[PDB]
Amino acid sequence: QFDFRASMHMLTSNLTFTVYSDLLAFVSADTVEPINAVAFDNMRIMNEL
Amino acid sequence: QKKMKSIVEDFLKRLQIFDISRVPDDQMYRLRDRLRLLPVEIRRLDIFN
Repeated sequence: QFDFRASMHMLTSNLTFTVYSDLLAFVSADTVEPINAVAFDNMRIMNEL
Repeated sequence: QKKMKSIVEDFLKRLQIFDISRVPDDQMYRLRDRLRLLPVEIRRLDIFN
């Protein structure tokens, strides 16, 4: 049998939010000039210039 | 940031007996390395000083 007391509930959620998928779209990424690119040892990748 | 190949290229061109089109860049940079070890001529060195 349907019982109103047993069926009435309060459903709770958030009022609103925005879900994002591409996090790296929020990063502004630039690179140095390749002439000045250095390696792990802090010296230029190509030194013969 | 200065690639010195041009210098060496000009150098070879002024010897008038080589065809620089036949000279690879590695050879020109080896010439650069050998030239880099020589002292500068006295007049040129004093002008640069």
